[PDB]
Amino acid sequence: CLIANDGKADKIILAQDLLNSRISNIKNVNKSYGKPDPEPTLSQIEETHLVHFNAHFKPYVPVGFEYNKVRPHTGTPTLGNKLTFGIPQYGDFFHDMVGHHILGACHSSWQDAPIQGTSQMGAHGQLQTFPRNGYDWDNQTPLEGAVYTLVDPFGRPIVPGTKNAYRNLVYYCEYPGLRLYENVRFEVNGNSLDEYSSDVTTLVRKFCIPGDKMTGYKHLVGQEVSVEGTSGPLLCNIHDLHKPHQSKPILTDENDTQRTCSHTNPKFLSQHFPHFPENIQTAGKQDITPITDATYLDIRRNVHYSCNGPQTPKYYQPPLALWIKLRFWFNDNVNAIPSVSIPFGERFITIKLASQKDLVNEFPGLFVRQSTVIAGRPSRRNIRFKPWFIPGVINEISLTNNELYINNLFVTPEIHNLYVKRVRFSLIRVHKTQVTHTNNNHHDEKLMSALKWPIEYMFIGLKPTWNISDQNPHQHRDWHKFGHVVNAIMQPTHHAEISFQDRDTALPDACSSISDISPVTYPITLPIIKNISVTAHGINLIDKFPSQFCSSYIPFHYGGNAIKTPDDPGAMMITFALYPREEYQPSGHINVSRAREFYISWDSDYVGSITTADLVVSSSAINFLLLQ
Amino acid sequence: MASGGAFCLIANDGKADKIILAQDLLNSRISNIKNVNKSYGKPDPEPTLSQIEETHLVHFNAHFKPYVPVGFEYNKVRPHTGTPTLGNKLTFGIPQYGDFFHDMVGHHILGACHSSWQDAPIQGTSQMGAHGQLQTFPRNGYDWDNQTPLEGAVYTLVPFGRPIVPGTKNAYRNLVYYCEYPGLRLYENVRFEVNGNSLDEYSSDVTTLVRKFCIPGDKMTGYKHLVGQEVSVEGTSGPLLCNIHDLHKPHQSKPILTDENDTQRTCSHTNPKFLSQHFPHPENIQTAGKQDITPITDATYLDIRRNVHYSCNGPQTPKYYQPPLALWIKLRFWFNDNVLAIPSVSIPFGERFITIKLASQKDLVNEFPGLFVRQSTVIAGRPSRRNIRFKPWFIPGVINEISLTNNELYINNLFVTPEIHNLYVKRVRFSLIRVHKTQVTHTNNNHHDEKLMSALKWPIEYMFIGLKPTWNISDQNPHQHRDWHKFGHVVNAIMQPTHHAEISFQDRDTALPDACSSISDISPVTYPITLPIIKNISVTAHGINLIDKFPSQFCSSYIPFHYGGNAIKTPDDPGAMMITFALYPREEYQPSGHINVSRAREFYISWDSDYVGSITTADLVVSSSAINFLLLQ
Amino acid sequence: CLIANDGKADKIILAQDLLNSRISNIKNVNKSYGKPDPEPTLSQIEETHLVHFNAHFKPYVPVGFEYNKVRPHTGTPTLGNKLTFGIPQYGDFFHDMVGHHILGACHSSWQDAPIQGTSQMGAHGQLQTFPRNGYDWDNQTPLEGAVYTLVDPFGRPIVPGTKNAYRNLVYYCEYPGLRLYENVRFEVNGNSLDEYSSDVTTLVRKFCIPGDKMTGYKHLVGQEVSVEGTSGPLLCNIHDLHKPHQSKPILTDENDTQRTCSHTNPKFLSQHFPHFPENIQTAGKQDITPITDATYLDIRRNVHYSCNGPQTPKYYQPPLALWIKLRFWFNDNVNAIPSVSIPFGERFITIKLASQKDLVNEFPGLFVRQSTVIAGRPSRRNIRFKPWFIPGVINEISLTNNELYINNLFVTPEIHNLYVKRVRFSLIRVHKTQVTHTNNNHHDEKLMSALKWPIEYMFIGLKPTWNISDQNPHQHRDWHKFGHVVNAIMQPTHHAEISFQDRDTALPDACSSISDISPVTYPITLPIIKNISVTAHGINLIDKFPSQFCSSYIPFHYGGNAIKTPDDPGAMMITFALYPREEYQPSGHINVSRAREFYISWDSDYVGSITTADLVVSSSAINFLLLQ
Repeated sequence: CLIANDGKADKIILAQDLLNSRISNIKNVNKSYGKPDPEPTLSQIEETHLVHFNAHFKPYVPVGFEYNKVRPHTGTPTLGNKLTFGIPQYGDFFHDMVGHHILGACHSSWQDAPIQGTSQMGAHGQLQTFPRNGYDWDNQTPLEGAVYTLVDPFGRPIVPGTKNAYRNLVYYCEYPGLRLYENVRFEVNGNSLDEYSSDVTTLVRKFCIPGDKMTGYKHLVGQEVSVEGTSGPLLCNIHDLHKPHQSKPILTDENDTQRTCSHTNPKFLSQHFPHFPENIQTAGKQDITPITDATYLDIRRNVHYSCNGPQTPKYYQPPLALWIKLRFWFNDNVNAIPSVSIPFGERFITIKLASQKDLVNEFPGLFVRQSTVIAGRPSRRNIRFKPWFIPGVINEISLTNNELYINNLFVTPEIHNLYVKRVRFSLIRVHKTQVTHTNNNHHDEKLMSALKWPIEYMFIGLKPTWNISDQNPHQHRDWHKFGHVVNAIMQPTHHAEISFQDRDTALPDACSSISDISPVTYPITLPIIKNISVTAHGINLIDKFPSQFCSSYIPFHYGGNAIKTPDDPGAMMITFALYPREEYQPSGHINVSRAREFYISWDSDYVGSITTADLVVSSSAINFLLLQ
Repeated sequence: MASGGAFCLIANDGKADKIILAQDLLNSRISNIKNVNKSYGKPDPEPTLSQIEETHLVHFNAHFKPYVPVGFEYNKVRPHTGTPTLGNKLTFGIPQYGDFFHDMVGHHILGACHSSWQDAPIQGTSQMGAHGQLQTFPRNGYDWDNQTPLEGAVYTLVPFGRPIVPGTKNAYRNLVYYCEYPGLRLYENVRFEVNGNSLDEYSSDVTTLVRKFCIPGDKMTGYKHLVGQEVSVEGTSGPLLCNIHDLHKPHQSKPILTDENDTQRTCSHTNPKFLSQHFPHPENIQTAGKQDITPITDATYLDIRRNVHYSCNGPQTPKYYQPPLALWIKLRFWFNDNVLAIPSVSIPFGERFITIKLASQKDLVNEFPGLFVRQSTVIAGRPSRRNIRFKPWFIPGVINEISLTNNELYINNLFVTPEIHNLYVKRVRFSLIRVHKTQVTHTNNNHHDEKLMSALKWPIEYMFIGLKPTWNISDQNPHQHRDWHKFGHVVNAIMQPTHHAEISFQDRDTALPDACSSISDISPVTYPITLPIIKNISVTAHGINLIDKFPSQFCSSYIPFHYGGNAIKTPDDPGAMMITFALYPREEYQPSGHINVSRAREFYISWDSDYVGSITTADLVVSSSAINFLLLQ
Repeated sequence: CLIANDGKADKIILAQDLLNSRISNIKNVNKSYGKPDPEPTLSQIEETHLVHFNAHFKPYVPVGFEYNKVRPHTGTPTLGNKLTFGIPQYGDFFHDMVGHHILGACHSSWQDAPIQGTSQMGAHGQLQTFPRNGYDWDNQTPLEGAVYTLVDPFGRPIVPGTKNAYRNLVYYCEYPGLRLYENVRFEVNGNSLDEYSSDVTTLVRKFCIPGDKMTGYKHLVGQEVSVEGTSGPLLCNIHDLHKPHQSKPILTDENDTQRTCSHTNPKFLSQHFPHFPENIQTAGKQDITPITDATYLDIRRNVHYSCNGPQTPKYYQPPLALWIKLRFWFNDNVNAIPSVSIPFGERFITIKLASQKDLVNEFPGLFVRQSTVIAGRPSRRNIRFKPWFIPGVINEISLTNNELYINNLFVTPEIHNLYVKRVRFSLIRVHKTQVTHTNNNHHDEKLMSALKWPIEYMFIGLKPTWNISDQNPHQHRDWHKFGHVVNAIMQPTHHAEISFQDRDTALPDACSSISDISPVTYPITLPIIKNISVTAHGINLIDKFPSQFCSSYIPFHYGGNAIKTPDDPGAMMITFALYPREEYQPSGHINVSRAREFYISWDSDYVGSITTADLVVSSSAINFLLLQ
């Protein structure tokens, strides 16, 4: 084949001359001096080259393992720190450790009804009321004419007038997995080593986990999943564009399916199967170039995505299985924690869980009626619902099962004596965090501390405290976001304009009808920070860059594949290295022990006094320790 | 003019940077090397990057390697004139054209399908029978289901639009559609063998339990188009206006609601931000060449939105005719892997065969409802006047058994120069390869049962579990050729997006119009839901419990997540499982741990459940990945 | 654990005997040498093994950097080549370089109204007007009866009859990021080195970037992102299939919600929570052992996707930020472009920006009302809209601000002095390209030129010039496609079927209503080429293969995990190296300088003289370059 194509161009890259010279010389040497067995193996010839159809052997070192199990340590449920696990020396080494919890089923206490035509308000910072049987708009402003008739949430179970019962739907919070573990701390002999919070694990969910292993993390921490959908076949006309003044006499309305000069219609003959939208008998072959006919009424199918899980409001939430993973330096690449130079005892884990108040919301189950106003003859019907969410009390369900599977690594009894008496160092990566508060809506500043080890990574964000304020209706739905989230409700209306009058062919201002079901929300997130600057002792280490440079490009290019991009453009990222966790060998670091001073400045358009903002910052401080 | 520049953060070290930098060692070495190469008469007193790379890893310097010349050319091997679709329709030979082998691809063309002309149910009462169940539209408006006193209804039969049919006197055709993912269903058995020595072999279960655990989240559409599966295209919508609704603060503004007018005076959220980022100036009135700063508390007013609609097309939609598909198939071996494989320098002429046992027709193609038995157009008095509810009505019977047309076996090679082709023609060498195992088994004992594993003799370093209920494979089920590759009890969740047309021509009596209404429908809509079956896994060998009992979601979603090495996706359907006795699960070529089943001839798999029984059993499939090597000659 | 299961088959792969022999020999050596460490360390054992619970170190050389900034070179606005940047001598090396451009907001030219039911035609390749106030269909045919009014797109703000004003919506082009830079060029001291065009940037977006960073790319190059949506809860009637005739209810309208067969109820009643579809009391347990039925009214929540961004049609587009990356051999893996031995200055870029007439379209701003006919009582009303407009969006928005963020690589002044007097060659990659025109609808061929350097890469795509044709109404929205696209319109109507007659229970042919809002499109692509053939001087390199081979298998299997697959089946790809741009080492190449002749043939079904086609070809050549 084309393998004899070389010369002055690819000579240096190929080295065919030196290769053949080496082969001939080694063949002569082996035939004359050595054993009478020419044509050596792929070891001597592969000394000044690189062959492809070959491999490199390496006697594998022995190792085994078995997934262990550890129970809690007599921990009260969710109220306090519901766990303090141990490290029982079952195996020999340590590795990843996963938590396990089963949240109890939640219910809803029986609620009352709006006894009279006007009941007192109060369920949030605001509330609603349905006044005087539709005669008024909202407690005043007498409208033209309207009426009220109470409905119920899950469909149309019409509730009797102002005296009945109605429960309240209960739904969990989005991403409830990494909300329970509000704080973690792993200490040996009392010396705390690493830790994080509910913010660091939120600043890693967007970055570390690649898009390949997505459904795993989406089903492991009790997050709702988007199940596929389908439908039946629905006919749709197909319309192409040919040319101007070529086949455009006029657009057809009810007849004359002709006057269409094609665009090489054999191209649209075997691709869309245009001869089979009709019930009449069709041959088992093609139908070529009919009179002004290229493609007619292809078959199209629609898709209706849906979901089902904890985020769907139901009268009874079944007990989910919210797995939680511990991300440390031991729960990383095994290329860790020998667990043999540590004596028996003084090895604990502290997990300060959260409360039940910020995990179980409610949903309105009343749906105060809509003012079916008849504005004279035109616009006869009209329905616009408004929730009537007088509160309930949820329940006191708590977790019952708690486990921590801690796999180990076994070692043969021969290797088990050389590393137990000696001491060995190793470079590990840990977490640091120092969150603060901010103000000064103008071009403010701040300062960073609690960072003393050499740093080769970073993270910046800006979480408004308004998102964590318990009085917000979307506190337990959009808390992990990183921006001022606004809702844009819509209305998938169902227009029905029918006129029974056989005469009066003018506009139908006599008989019309509108309707609706429920509002539809969309989480719209916006960025907050507009500029970023990192200075240290006068010299500006990183010039003023916009948001979309530290939020989109730096995560895009750096890290290769092991770093995705945040779906929200608010999360920042700063890197002082070339291999941000994609590799193990260090790729530089801006030291902090020698540079005490440090700064982070930024402009804003949302900080101030009414809507404050508490930024968060993490890091991966390279630091090496000694075992014994 | 040889001073320092901006003096960036590079002269910053200390107590924790010495070990990582070793600037003292670097300076000592570079100075000694400079003195050495200047003491021996060199015109370049500075050493290149060769002398400093002894114990340092520099980034701005590559490393060359003379690339040994190789090439390839996609050959083409027609079949062995085997039988059509019914029997094993292929046993491909091997031409000694090149010198090596690599990944191989199948190819197949499926003929066109049609429908057999039927007759309309001329009489208002017909005999049933098209599946395990059937129905009839009775008496043209007298009965609900073949007998019931019903007040009012009309049953006029009427697929692809509104094809109205004269009263019970016409014909019709049956819509035809293929099965989802036919590429993993056609090839039912593959067995590579030389000189009659069968080496590799698997079944139609490895082709399913690798599709979810080999391809990453990037080649999704690539595979979907390779195996001729339906694809999802994007769409747009007409520009429509949508309202906006922001929450400002508590008690900062107490405007409850106004029906028609007076929408203003609401607590603000630092307006300048919400104005610029939204540009609230949807209006026809004059819009100047700049942005307007908050006319009246205009934080967010009338944001613009556009919807998105998905759509589909291909072999997975019911049509009266199907163009010839092209179902490319791969051959998952150890040769269709990293480029070594199949030296083919000591293999004689011939004596290299493949075998591909195809499937039949009755397990791929089905029919589809075309009649759409008339809806119960009931008139329930004044309230809920109109009401529509369609229903299918089959009339099966068709063959159209067009089989696999021209089908090749595109296969590459690795040509070598005639010089190298003599140094490895006489030598013999081994290489650790991977060969798949499979031992299916039927099961019973609904309670916490167990089993015994067999058909496993090689040292094993990988594992698969699964549980596919036989109801999915039972051809008498009306949902077999749509959700057959699932690994859990599938259930359909029909719904109906009705039309609420509540018109009231009554000019007075503004109260509840309980006299006129309208309900409608179009067609059914399904939702395949997957629910796992296995609740625990406990693999044991020689009595000692090697792996304790673990929930399904630990062996389904987590164990491919923490492991895998960015090369193992996670299954959508949680029914699949996975166990690993190594550290590099197929991501690396070097083995990373394996337990031996040759010396330990005992092996057990125990699992509790609540779905097995007698009315619907379940057959579990188990794959593997052996680690065994071969020799040349 | 079970790790002592040795034998005779795993000898070659474990070498436990040789491991024990080596460790015993080194132990006896250490004991006879008189050392206080009788056990050997991890140093002498790794000669013929590979430990897994251990890592390797590498003393790293220090290196810093800082993202600099360069301004334009007083070039023209978007009309001409709006930039020719330079290089500042602030750093010591080169690396990835991102541009930055913003586009000022636009406006709309106020137009008049169609004063009468007949006016002048001509507003695009095709045009039309609203006819005869409803008497006719195109002012040339009697019709039953209708009436024509006007409406604005954003809703239905009924326009006064044939007397008002209106604007025209302004919407940007799809993927404006890879459309500005029509031609790039990099040259040092006049000598040109590499270049590309918009075709190469559109043939590298579908292949190079993995599927993970798609979210980042969509925000980088300014494309609307499909933000997730939610909806309200609604019940669905679940209905499973048990067995053939095991229990045979035919059908029922409203009753008989039982009597189906069993499917091991404890399993099918514990995963759907049958205790929360009803208002009646729900105990603190399940509802096990009910009358035989699989499930009872599961809860479902739909998901509505929604899009927003510069691609949506509005009246005023805020200033976007079209970030653009530059793909070279310098903006790639730095494991480049020293520019230390290069003199100061004398190195520029060139960016021939595109035009403004092909980046902004218009949208119809006055929809002619539909044929509101009255065809008797049944199917009386009917609405189907049609567009109507008048261009004039020639407004002069242009790119005001421009920068070029170039990072560097600072070196310690100790390494900076060893290679400042030396020259080094290194294998690099460029982007050759040669576009051409074609004809001969039948099984034609062509010739390839401007390719002489050794090639280890390829791309082929047949793009019909009907798309980029100026008069195409969909040109600046669907231009990045590689196939003849056809629009498949639909109509999600809303029906109304009411019988006003309280008696006469016959079919509701007394009142029937139709409606519509706006058409909906779904761009579908189709491949043109059916076979490929690459020959050179008689021999055949690649046999005739279907389009689905060089487009969906070769990129699939090759490239590893760094090459996505094209969603559009039009683009193809040929490889001549075993590693298609996955690694850095060369892995195959056919020199095309020794063999000057070259041919690329292909069948077709769309070429001709009505809609011609032009094939695009890129590559990645290899040719090392020297500094001094």
